[PDB]
Amino acid sequence: ELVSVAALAENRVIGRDGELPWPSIPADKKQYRSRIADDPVVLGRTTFESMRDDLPGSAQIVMSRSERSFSVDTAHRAASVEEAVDIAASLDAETAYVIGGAAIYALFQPHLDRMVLSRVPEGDTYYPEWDAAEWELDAETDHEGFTLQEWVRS
Amino acid sequence: ELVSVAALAENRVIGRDGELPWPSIPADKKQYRSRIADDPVVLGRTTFESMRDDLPGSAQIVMSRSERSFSVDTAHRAASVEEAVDIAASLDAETAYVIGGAAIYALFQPHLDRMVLSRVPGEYEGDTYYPEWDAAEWELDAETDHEGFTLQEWVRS
Repeated sequence: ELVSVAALAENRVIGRDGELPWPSIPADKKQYRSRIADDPVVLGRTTFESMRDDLPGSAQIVMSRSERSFSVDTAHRAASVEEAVDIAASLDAETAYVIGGAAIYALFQPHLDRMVLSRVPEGDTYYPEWDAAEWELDAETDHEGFTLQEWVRS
Repeated sequence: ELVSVAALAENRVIGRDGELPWPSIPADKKQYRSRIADDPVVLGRTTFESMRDDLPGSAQIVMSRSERSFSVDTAHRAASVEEAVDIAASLDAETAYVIGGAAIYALFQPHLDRMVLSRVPGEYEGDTYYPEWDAAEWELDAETDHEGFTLQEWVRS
C-alpha cells in the first residue's frame, strides 16, 4: 500500500518559503523517520538532495521531471505515479511512503490508501484536501507538539 | 484566479482508458467549450496532442515534464503550478481554467479558486477520477439542471 507521512497545520499548510511555519517538534521528527525507515520512500528531487547526509528509507523513488542517474545505490528515478509504484513493486515492497514535497503530495493523494498526518495546531505550500466522510480515522494518538492521525480509505 | 472545468459521473469518474464512459451530452460540450473560449487553458500534453484539430481557449499552457518545441504560435509549456500561473499572468488573463487530465486536476486542486463541475447522473466504470474535495472548504455558488447533466459552480468557502 501507498501511504503519505505529512505534518500540517489547521489551514493545511505544510511549508512557508521553503520549510516549516512552526519551530522545534523533535517528537514529530523521531516519529516519521522511524515509520519510513525500512520501506521505500517517494520524494521530490530537491528534498532528496536536501537529505544527502541522512537518506530516508529502504530505498528512494525520486520524482524528477528530468532523467537522473544518482550516486546512491538505493536511489531510483520515477517520472510518474505509475512508474514509482512499479519500482517499489520490483523492490518487493509491502508498503511505500510519500514524504514530500507539496507537488508530490497532490499528485499521489488520489492513489493513497492511508495518511499519517501530524496535526499541528501563515504559508504558501499545502497538503491536499481530503474527504472527511470518505476516510475513517483509524488512530488518533495525542503527542508532544502535535496529534498523530492514521486515516484509512473507508 | 485558477478555476477548473470538468464533467464526472457519480464515483467522480471522468474517464475510462481513453475517453468519456458516458455517451452523448452536447449541451455539456457547447457550454464547456464556450466557457473557456478566450481565456488561457491549463491542460496536459496528451490532452493537448489529442485536441490538435480543435483547441479550447486563446492560448494553451501545456503541462509537461519534457521541455518541448511547439509549432503552434501560442501554446506555452509549464513545469509546475507556479510557472503556469506566471505565464497566464503574462498574458494579462483574468481567469485560468484547468481542462485536465486526471493528474493535472490533482496538481491544481489545492490552488483552485473555483470548480465548474457537470454532474453526469449515473454511476459508471472508469479509472481516471476528478479529485476529492473537503466539504468544509467549499461553498456551492450555483447549481442548474440541464438535459443529461447538472452544472455546479463551487466557489471556495
